[PDB]
Amino acid sequence: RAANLWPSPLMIKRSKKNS
Amino acid sequence: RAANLWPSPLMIKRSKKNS
Amino acid sequence: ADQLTEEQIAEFKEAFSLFDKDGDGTITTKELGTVMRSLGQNPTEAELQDMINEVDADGNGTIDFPEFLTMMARKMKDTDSEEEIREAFRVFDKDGNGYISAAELRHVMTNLGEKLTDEEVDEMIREADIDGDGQVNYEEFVQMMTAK
Ligand SMILES: [Ca+2]
Ligand SMILES: [Ca+2]
Ligand SMILES: [Ca+2]
Ligand SMILES: [Ca+2]
Repeated sequence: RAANLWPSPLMIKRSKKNS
Repeated sequence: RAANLWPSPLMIKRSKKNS
Repeated sequence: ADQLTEEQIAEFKEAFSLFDKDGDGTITTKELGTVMRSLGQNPTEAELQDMINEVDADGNGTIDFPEFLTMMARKMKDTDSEEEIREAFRVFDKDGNGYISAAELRHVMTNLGEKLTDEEVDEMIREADIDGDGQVNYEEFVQMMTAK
Protein backbone atom coordinates (compact mmCIF):
# COMPACT_ATOMS: atom_id res chain seq x y z
CA ARG A 1 0.00 0.00 0.00
CA ALA A 2 1.28 3.42 -1.08
CA ALA A 3 -0.24 4.74 2.17
CA ASN A 4 3.24 4.68 3.76
CA LEU A 5 4.34 6.66 0.74
CA TRP A 6 1.77 9.35 1.71
CA PRO A 7 3.83 10.30 4.85
CA SER A 8 7.11 9.89 2.98
CA PRO A 9 6.90 13.06 0.69
CA LEU A 10 5.14 14.91 3.51
CA MET A 11 7.78 13.82 6.06
CA ILE A 12 10.60 14.53 3.63
CA LYS A 13 9.08 17.97 3.10
CA ARG A 14 8.94 18.55 6.84
CA SER A 15 12.55 17.39 7.16
CA LYS A 16 13.69 19.56 4.23
CA LYS A 17 11.75 22.53 5.61
CA ASN A 18 13.24 21.88 9.04
CA SER A 19 16.72 21.72 7.55
CA ARG B 1 -12.31 26.18 -19.87
CA ALA B 2 -15.71 26.53 -18.23
CA ALA B 3 -16.37 30.29 -18.18
CA ASN B 4 -16.24 30.41 -21.99
CA LEU B 5 -18.11 27.20 -22.63
CA TRP B 6 -20.79 27.73 -19.95
CA PRO B 7 -22.01 31.04 -21.56
CA SER B 8 -22.04 29.36 -25.01
CA PRO B 9 -24.97 26.85 -24.34
CA LEU B 10 -26.26 29.59 -22.01
CA MET B 11 -26.53 31.82 -25.07
CA ILE B 12 -28.37 29.05 -26.90
CA LYS B 13 -30.54 28.83 -23.80
CA ARG B 14 -31.44 32.48 -24.29
CA SER B 15 -32.40 31.69 -27.86
CA LYS B 16 -34.46 28.74 -26.60
CA LYS B 17 -36.21 31.01 -24.10
CA ASN B 18 -36.85 33.44 -26.95
CA SER B 19 -38.22 30.65 -29.13
CA ALA C 1 -19.78 40.71 1.55
CA ASP C 2 -22.69 42.07 -0.51
CA GLN C 3 -25.53 39.83 -1.68
CA LEU C 4 -27.38 38.60 -4.75
CA THR C 5 -31.00 39.06 -5.77
CA GLU C 6 -32.46 35.57 -6.21
CA GLU C 7 -35.38 37.12 -8.06
CA GLN C 8 -33.07 38.64 -10.67
CA ILE C 9 -30.87 35.55 -10.84
CA ALA C 10 -34.02 33.57 -11.70
CA GLU C 11 -33.12 34.11 -15.36
CA PHE C 12 -29.87 32.27 -14.67
CA LYS C 13 -31.79 29.47 -12.96
CA GLU C 14 -33.01 28.62 -16.45
CA ALA C 15 -29.56 27.07 -16.84
CA PHE C 16 -30.54 24.59 -14.16
CA SER C 17 -33.40 23.44 -16.36
CA LEU C 18 -32.76 24.09 -20.07
CA PHE C 19 -28.96 23.87 -19.80
CA ASP C 20 -29.34 20.87 -17.48
CA LYS C 21 -31.68 19.17 -19.97
CA ASP C 22 -32.42 16.24 -17.64
CA GLY C 23 -33.97 18.62 -15.14
CA ASP C 24 -32.39 17.49 -11.89
CA GLY C 25 -30.83 20.83 -11.02
CA THR C 26 -27.28 19.52 -11.12
CA ILE C 27 -24.84 19.88 -14.02
CA THR C 28 -22.75 16.74 -14.31
CA THR C 29 -20.33 15.37 -16.91
CA LYS C 30 -23.11 13.30 -18.52
CA GLU C 31 -25.62 16.03 -19.41
CA LEU C 32 -22.81 18.51 -20.06
CA GLY C 33 -21.25 16.07 -22.49
CA THR C 34 -24.64 15.70 -24.13
CA VAL C 35 -25.13 19.44 -24.65
CA MET C 36 -21.53 19.89 -25.80
CA ARG C 37 -22.01 17.00 -28.23
CA SER C 38 -24.97 18.56 -30.02
CA LEU C 39 -24.00 22.20 -29.48
CA GLY C 40 -20.23 21.92 -29.68
CA GLN C 41 -18.75 18.78 -31.25
CA ASN C 42 -15.32 19.78 -29.94
CA PRO C 43 -14.84 19.00 -26.19
CA THR C 44 -13.44 15.51 -25.65
CA GLU C 45 -14.22 13.20 -22.71
CA ALA C 46 -11.24 14.46 -20.74
CA GLU C 47 -12.11 18.01 -21.79
CA LEU C 48 -15.62 18.08 -20.32
CA GLN C 49 -14.14 16.57 -17.16
CA ASP C 50 -11.52 19.30 -16.79
CA MET C 51 -14.18 21.81 -17.76
CA ILE C 52 -16.38 20.75 -14.84
CA ASN C 53 -13.31 21.09 -12.61
CA GLU C 54 -13.08 24.64 -13.95
CA VAL C 55 -16.57 25.33 -12.60
CA ASP C 56 -16.48 23.61 -9.20
CA ALA C 57 -14.72 26.29 -7.16
CA ASP C 58 -15.81 24.82 -3.83
CA GLY C 59 -14.52 21.32 -4.43
CA ASN C 60 -17.76 19.59 -3.47
CA GLY C 61 -17.70 17.77 -6.80
CA THR C 62 -21.11 19.04 -7.86
CA ILE C 63 -22.30 22.06 -9.83
CA ASP C 64 -24.37 24.14 -7.47
CA PHE C 65 -26.28 27.39 -7.97
CA PRO C 66 -24.16 29.52 -5.51
CA GLU C 67 -20.91 28.73 -7.34
CA PHE C 68 -22.62 29.28 -10.71
CA LEU C 69 -22.57 33.02 -10.06
CA THR C 70 -18.99 32.90 -8.76
CA MET C 71 -17.75 31.13 -11.90
CA MET C 72 -19.38 33.72 -14.13
CA ALA C 73 -18.19 36.67 -12.02
CA ARG C 74 -14.94 36.35 -10.05
CA LYS C 75 -12.33 33.71 -10.80
CA MET C 76 -9.86 34.30 -7.97
CA LYS C 77 -8.61 32.00 -5.21
CA ASP C 78 -6.82 32.90 -1.98
CA THR C 79 -4.18 30.92 -0.03
CA ASP C 80 -2.52 31.68 3.35
CA SER C 81 -3.17 28.90 5.87
CA GLU C 82 -1.28 25.99 4.38
CA GLU C 83 2.23 27.64 4.82
CA GLU C 84 4.69 24.64 5.17
CA ILE C 85 2.25 22.07 3.83
CA ARG C 86 1.75 24.53 0.92
CA GLU C 87 5.31 23.92 -0.12
CA ALA C 88 4.28 20.25 -0.23
CA PHE C 89 0.69 20.88 -1.36
CA ARG C 90 1.62 22.76 -4.52
CA VAL C 91 3.42 19.60 -5.60
CA PHE C 92 0.80 17.22 -4.16
CA ASP C 93 -2.08 19.11 -5.77
CA LYS C 94 -0.55 19.36 -9.26
CA ASP C 95 -3.76 20.35 -11.09
CA GLY C 96 -4.46 23.11 -8.60
CA ASN C 97 -7.80 22.27 -7.03
CA GLY C 98 -6.80 21.57 -3.44
CA TYR C 99 -8.11 18.02 -3.16
CA ILE C 100 -6.15 14.95 -4.26
CA SER C 101 -7.76 13.11 -7.15
CA ALA C 102 -5.23 10.36 -7.99
CA ALA C 103 -3.12 11.50 -10.95
CA GLU C 104 -1.17 13.82 -8.64
CA LEU C 105 0.23 11.03 -6.47
CA ARG C 106 0.95 9.18 -9.69
CA HIS C 107 3.70 11.76 -10.10
CA VAL C 108 5.01 12.43 -6.57
CA MET C 109 4.98 8.74 -5.57
CA THR C 110 6.63 7.65 -8.81
CA ASN C 111 9.24 10.32 -8.15
CA LEU C 112 9.49 9.16 -4.55
CA GLY C 113 11.80 6.36 -5.59
CA GLU C 114 9.61 3.49 -6.67
CA LYS C 115 6.86 3.33 -9.29
CA LEU C 116 3.25 4.02 -8.35
CA THR C 117 0.72 1.75 -10.05
CA ASP C 118 -2.80 3.01 -10.81
CA GLU C 119 -4.18 -0.01 -8.95
CA GLU C 120 -2.57 1.16 -5.71
CA VAL C 121 -3.48 4.82 -6.25
CA ASP C 122 -7.03 4.08 -5.08
CA GLU C 123 -6.01 1.92 -2.13
CA MET C 124 -3.60 4.60 -0.90
CA ILE C 125 -6.12 7.45 -0.85
CA ARG C 126 -8.75 5.13 0.63
CA GLU C 127 -6.32 4.84 3.54
CA ALA C 128 -5.66 8.57 3.46
CA ASP C 129 -9.28 9.65 3.43
CA ILE C 130 -10.38 9.44 7.04
CA ASP C 131 -13.82 10.88 6.28
CA GLY C 132 -14.48 8.56 3.38
CA ASP C 133 -15.74 11.26 1.04
CA GLY C 134 -13.39 10.21 -1.73
CA GLN C 135 -11.15 13.27 -1.55
CA VAL C 136 -8.02 14.36 0.31
CA ASN C 137 -8.40 17.75 1.95
CA TYR C 138 -5.80 19.81 3.81
CA GLU C 139 -7.70 19.04 7.02
CA GLU C 140 -7.15 15.26 7.04
CA PHE C 141 -3.71 15.80 5.48
CA VAL C 142 -2.32 17.52 8.57
CA GLN C 143 -4.58 15.67 11.02
CA MET C 144 -2.96 12.39 9.99
CA MET C 145 0.83 12.69 10.18
CA THR C 146 1.61 16.01 11.86
CA ALA C 147 -1.18 15.48 14.39
CA LYS C 148 -0.20 12.59 16.65
CA1 LIG D 1 -28.61 17.35 -14.56
CA1 LIG E 1 -19.68 23.09 -6.45
CA1 LIG F 1 -5.45 18.03 -6.99
CA1 LIG G 1 -11.46 13.21 2.91
